[PDB]
Amino acid sequence: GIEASLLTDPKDVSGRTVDYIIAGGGLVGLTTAARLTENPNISVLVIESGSYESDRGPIIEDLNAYGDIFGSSVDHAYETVELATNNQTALVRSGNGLGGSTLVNGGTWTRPHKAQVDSWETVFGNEGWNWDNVAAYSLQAERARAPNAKQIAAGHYFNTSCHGVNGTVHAGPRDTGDDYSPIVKALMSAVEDRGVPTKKDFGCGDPHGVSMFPNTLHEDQVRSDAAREWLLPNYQRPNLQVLTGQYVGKVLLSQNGTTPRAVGVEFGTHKGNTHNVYAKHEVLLAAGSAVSPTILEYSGIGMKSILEPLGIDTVVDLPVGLNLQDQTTATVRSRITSAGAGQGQAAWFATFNETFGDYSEKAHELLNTKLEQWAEEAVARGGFHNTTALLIQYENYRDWIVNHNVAYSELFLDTAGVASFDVWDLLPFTRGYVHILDKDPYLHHFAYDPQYFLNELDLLGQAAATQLARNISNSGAMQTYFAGETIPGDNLAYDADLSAWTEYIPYHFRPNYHGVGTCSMMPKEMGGVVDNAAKVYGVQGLRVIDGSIPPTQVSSHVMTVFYAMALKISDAILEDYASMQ
Ligand SMILES: Cc1cc2nc3c(=O)[nH]c(=O)nc-3n(C[C@H](O)[C@H](O)[C@H](O)COP(=O)(O)OP(=O)(O)OC[C@H]3O[C@@H](n4cnc5c(N)ncnc54)[C@H](O)[C@@H]3O)c2cc1C
Ligand SMILES: *[C@@H]1O[C@H](CO)[C@@H](O[C@@H]2O[C@H](CO)[C@@H](O[C@@H]3O[C@H](CO[C@H]4O[C@H](CO)[C@@H](O)[C@H](O)[C@@H]4O)[C@@H](O)[C@H](O)[C@@H]3O)[C@H](O)[C@H]2NC(C)=O)[C@H](O)[C@H]1NC(C)=O
Ligand SMILES: *[C@@H]1O[C@H](CO)[C@@H](O)[C@H](O)[C@H]1NC(C)=O
Ligand SMILES: *[C@@H]1O[C@H](CO)[C@@H](O)[C@H](O)[C@H]1NC(C)=O
Ligand SMILES: *[C@@H]1O[C@H](CO)[C@@H](O)[C@H](O)[C@H]1NC(C)=O
Repeated sequence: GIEASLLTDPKDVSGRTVDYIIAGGGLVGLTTAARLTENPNISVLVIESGSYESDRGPIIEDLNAYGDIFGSSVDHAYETVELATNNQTALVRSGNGLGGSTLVNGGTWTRPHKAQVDSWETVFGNEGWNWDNVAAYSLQAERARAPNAKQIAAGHYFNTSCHGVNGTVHAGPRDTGDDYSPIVKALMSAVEDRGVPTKKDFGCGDPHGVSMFPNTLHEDQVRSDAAREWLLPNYQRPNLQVLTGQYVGKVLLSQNGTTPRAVGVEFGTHKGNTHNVYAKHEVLLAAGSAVSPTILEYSGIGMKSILEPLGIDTVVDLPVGLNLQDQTTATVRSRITSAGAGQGQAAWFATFNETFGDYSEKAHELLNTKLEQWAEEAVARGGFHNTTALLIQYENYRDWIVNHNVAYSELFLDTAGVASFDVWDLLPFTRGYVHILDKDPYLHHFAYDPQYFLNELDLLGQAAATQLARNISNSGAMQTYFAGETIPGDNLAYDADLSAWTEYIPYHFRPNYHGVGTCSMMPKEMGGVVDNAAKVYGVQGLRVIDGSIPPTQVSSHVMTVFYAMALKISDAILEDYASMQ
């Protein structure tokens, strides 16, 4: 089976040459490996820290066991710095194994607002990265199933024109085999009372209001992790090799002629027991947004003000590890009546005004007047290096909000015996960083600082969104089932105002684990690390292709984006292969 095919001994590859080395066998890594190896003459080696997990059992395969895997060997559990918002360390869940974070995630399959992806071309100068182009790739990756009568009656709506049916990633309604909870329709009715839409297909381009959604699972409900979807069908390809249990530590650079060329990687599990393997064509970094930037830094590709004090020679000076964009999540949970019983998830994608309610005018005043101050402050905190280019990102967000009314927050509802919202401000203005703190890759000593709540509007937005989830949990049809709040519950007066919520929130949140931007795809002069083909600036035969690369957040779950971008980048790669045969 697949297990017997996987390599575990470094000696099997040490000193050898393949066409492409992919660091990280996660979402993008395996999708790309599969696409590239469709040409039998193209050799690919995937190097993954973890191992195969897809047949472990429900802790991986059942999405309703979400979270049980946290803390295990399948969770990197990356620790943040001591955060300035609350003087505590936070844990960033991140999948360790073939499939990466697809092994541990919530399976939610939704797309951004069209204006967000369009702006990657029109504001960030990434030619051809507009909604229509990327959506073509997303449709191609997708193998969606329409809902049945029961799933529709629960609240599903599926636009046949917005889903591919013949692709690779299996997606369809979550259905545990219970009856569906009326709470999902109750939430729809409550927001409909306030003029908010419902049942909009969150895969069509306008994610707004309260809807259900597909999940990344097979019809039989097995998790469609990236390994199950892209590796398991294809592992018998002799041109596709996968080494497990090893970390890529750095990219090997040959400094001929005017520019450095990536010629391979070093890999291992501890200093002093490493090996090299070489790439004839390219090295491709896909170790995740927390990790691929550090791999560049260990290699001498990063900021001189970071690398030099650590004793690393800066071979290419780039703002690697800046522009880190993760969201904050908080919880509102209530007990329900017995009549609320049943399965179901849904989410409110809430606009800026829906989020802020009566604070709207004031929040808009901040958005209109403080952008330059905020960018200056974020730059002074080391979240970004160029104030002008950050101000552009911020004017972009304010264009999204004011001229396109994009979803600003997400109130994610779970049912199955409670009414529980996990709530996050989708569009943080804060910018953080990740940087190495030692030169030994295998020590894994790094400062990952998302700078949660260090921008005032992010704290105000989060507070308003979480307050709104309490509000909506006991409004309209929701009052049919509401049987008392259990979180915050006694920890925060039920009549708390917005200031009281801003005081509570820094002590009651978690990372959302949606971190992007650490090797941003945008022009070099805007602070970018890669071009519109994901090539690292000033290095030949080196790409960063994973969640490090999106220059902005999106009002979406990211899988749809990341499978699309993997395939799009894979075409660019294959075009270069065909050009230099
Ligand atoms: C808890 C959680 C819940 C989520 N929920 C959802 C959801 O409901 N919907 C949705 O769309 N998205 C969700 N996501 C996001 C999505 O899962 C990730 O954004 C996506 O998997 C990232 O793709 P990637 O290829 O960038 O990195 P990953 O998929 O993280 O892959 C990176 C891979 O590299 C490996 N690795 C790390 N360091 C090294 C190294 N030095 N050498 C070799 N290999 C290395 C890792 O072990 C991992 O396998 C969630 C994420 C998390 C953590
Ligand atoms: C996380 O922990 C931090 C400490 O590790 C907290 O920071 C400290 O917070 C206290 C208040 O709780 C501040 O103390 C005040 O200091 C000012 C004057 O500050 C100025 O003078 C000193 C003297 O050299 C200088 O260090 C400062 O930078 C200022 O220039 C007094 O006027 C106050 O009455 C009070 O004493 C600390 O200054 C501050 N920083 C430290 C100790 O380095 C921080 O608030 C904690 N964060 C959270 C969310 O809890
Ligand atoms: C279905 O998708 C098509 C094509 O994008 C779009 O034209 C139409 O408005 C959608 N209808 C609904 C109700 O989503
Ligand atoms: C949002 O609220 C402001 C008032 O605070 C109003 O000027 C604006 O038109 C509203 N925007 C939308 C998209 O409804
Ligand atoms: C800073 O950003 C602006 C906007 O992108 C750009 O015009 C300028 O070239 C950048 N500064 C540097 C030093 O490149």
